[PDB]
Amino acid sequence: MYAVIQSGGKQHRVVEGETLKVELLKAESGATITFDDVLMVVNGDNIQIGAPVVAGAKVTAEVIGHGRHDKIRIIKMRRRKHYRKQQGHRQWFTELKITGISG
Amino acid sequence: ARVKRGVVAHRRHKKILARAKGYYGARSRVYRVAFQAVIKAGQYAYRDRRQKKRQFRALWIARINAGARQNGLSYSRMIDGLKKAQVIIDRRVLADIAMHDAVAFAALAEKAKGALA
Amino acid sequence: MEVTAKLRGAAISAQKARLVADLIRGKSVAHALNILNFSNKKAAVLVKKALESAIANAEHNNSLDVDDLKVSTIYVDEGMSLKRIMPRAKGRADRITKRTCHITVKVGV
Amino acid sequence: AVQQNRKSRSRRDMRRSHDALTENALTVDQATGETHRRHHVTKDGFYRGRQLFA
Amino acid sequence: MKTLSAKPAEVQHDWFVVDATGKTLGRLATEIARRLRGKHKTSYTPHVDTGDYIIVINAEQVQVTGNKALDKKYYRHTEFPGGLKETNFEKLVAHKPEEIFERAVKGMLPKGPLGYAMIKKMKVYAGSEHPHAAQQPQVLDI
RNA sequence: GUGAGGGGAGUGAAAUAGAUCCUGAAACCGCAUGCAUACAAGCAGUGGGAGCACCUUCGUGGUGUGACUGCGUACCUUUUG
RNA sequence: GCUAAAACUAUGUGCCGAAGCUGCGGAUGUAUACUUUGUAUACGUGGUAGGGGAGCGUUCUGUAAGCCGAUGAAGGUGUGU
RNA sequence: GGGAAGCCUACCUCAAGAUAAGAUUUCCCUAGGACUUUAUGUCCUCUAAAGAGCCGUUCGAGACUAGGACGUUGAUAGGUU
Repeated sequence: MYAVIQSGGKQHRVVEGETLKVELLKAESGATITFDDVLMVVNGDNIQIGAPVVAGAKVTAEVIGHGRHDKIRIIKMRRRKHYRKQQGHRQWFTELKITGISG
Repeated sequence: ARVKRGVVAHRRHKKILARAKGYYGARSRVYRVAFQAVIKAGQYAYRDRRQKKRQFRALWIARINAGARQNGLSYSRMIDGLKKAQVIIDRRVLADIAMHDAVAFAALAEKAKGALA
Repeated sequence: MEVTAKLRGAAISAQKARLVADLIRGKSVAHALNILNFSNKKAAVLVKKALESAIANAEHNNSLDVDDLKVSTIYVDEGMSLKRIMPRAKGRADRITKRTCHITVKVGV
Repeated sequence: AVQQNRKSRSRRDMRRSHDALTENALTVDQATGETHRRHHVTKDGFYRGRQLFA
Repeated sequence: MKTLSAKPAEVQHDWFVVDATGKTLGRLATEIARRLRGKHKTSYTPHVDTGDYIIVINAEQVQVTGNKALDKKYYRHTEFPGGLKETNFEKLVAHKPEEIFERAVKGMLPKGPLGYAMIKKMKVYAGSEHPHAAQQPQVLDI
């Protein structure tokens, strides 16, 4: 069984027990999160496609922690024009672990 | 107060040469050549962070087109039908389903074609 | 365990000595000695000196038998060069480099 | 006429890929039993069971 | 990294046979190129060959419209000075039918090592027989 | 070769402190191991990406390599460019 | 490669398509209020010649008859952060 | 239907690296163990075939190569008649 959820302006297809990284959330570590806006639930042959959203479906996950991705260098250079600048970047993320899917 | 440049200059050149690991010939050995190679790599990476999204969207669209034509529609008609049926699933998930589960994609195609009818 | 001999400051180019080194690398000592004995290269004499010194070291300082030895490792490095001046036509002068090399031989069983 | 660009170490070694040496033809003599160059007199003056210096 | 690429070790190539009697050359070559490259499968990946094997029979019955039988030209150049050679469609189809299909599909495939690999899966035969009965090809009406 | 040079033994806290001998960087030149490479055209990278080798907390891990593929004509100066 | 077009003229229904616009996360300048603030909202953040602001490292003097150091300083070479 | 010193053949030479690597005639090799990574798998012992090359005497073949002839079951080169 798998479901389609939306978090942080993107969508993910998840199964129970899966760990995934999404955009940074405000939930404290150890808390539980409920998605009540499931777009799709599939149970082998039982298929539910929500018009915008499946009525009654719920996906429960638990927050593992917060972190930062690996460093990325940004380089800008205009040749023969005496211009150059650079900066670094690391993006924040939150880790989740799916614990329950109910259609 | 006379100042010698050796230690700091050596450290800077060594950091550049370390970022140049793996390149061919003088591009990983000679400071003048290696310095130019690192800046160009940075520029290429900056541009390709934008190119990547376009490439992957094209791939998703191609896989969705293959699935739709297996189910009797074209990509444009399937997208129109889903939009009229209010389904808001995006192309990345649609391509994943097309590649890994044919029955669910057939159900989505049936929904879109019913909306078109 | 390997037994080593080094000949340092041999009066020949490393590029020239490396041909003989590659010729004898990996063979048994008797076969290599035959090759060096019947070669006509100048570097053959120096390489033979180094190899015989290595065999003597293995016999006398480690108590090994020569019937099972082989040339396990051999390589040539660059030595210190001598600098000279050669006069050309019309008053111009060129710089001459006289090269030397180091030879390392290791034998083992 | 001279080069416009210095040649890479890779191409230099590729040119030298034909410079390897080769082995002579050596053979054990009958009458005395040491190694000698084939078709040559041994270093002690023997060839095909004849002596050159008595 | 949720979007996956097809693995070459798991790709499965099926065999098909196509009769070219009465077909238009270009409108057949487009479909052949599609199926050689693998655009019709949901596992399509730009850097992997996922296509099918296509056998083409009755190659000399292919057709062109208008006056192209007399007028369409085929050129090649030997690299000697003045060495440009020229022929037309009627002579070429009576002489070497396979070359016409090879040129038409080569033009529509990608130009690289993967394209060279993909063109090797097209077999073109003049008559009505092919020697690949051991591969059990299926009839494809395209 | 009564040579040069080395291998043992010995001195020394240390001899890769052994005589142009404290430390011993880079250009440049070897040897060994792992992977890739002899049907394919270009500033040599970059975004993807299969396979292989070793390590492993056995992974949605680490290290090395990069078949195939989208894009891509060095740097400085001087110039309307 | 294309001929009741994959050409031209007219009309329509969809779709692709940019670093434009929207979504989510983060940084920063100015202004208006919280009547200390570092919290909100609003408007901005392509740049040569130039102008303005804020910083990192290096050698030496005081603080220093202090603090670290043969249970290993500076320097060299890797790894992680 | 006819129709030119022009085009394709026809004449001479090269040509399967034509990676699509083509065809025909004839010849050669048929042994035992151990192990795990059960695989055209890895290490032992035993076997070196048909042939090719090194070497030699040489050429009306030749820069070096390559190519041709011969090596005592012999006229390949020199000498001798």
